[PDB]
Amino acid sequence: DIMELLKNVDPKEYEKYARMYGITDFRGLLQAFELLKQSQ
Repeated sequence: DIMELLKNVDPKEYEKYARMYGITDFRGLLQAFELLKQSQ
């Protein structure tokens, strides 16, 4: 669960997550952060 992991990651650290987990869809990560905001 990416979002669950992103709970421990800042919305400005989407690049860090991408580099660590090898994510090419950085926009999906940004959207995931927005989804977390909705769940918040």
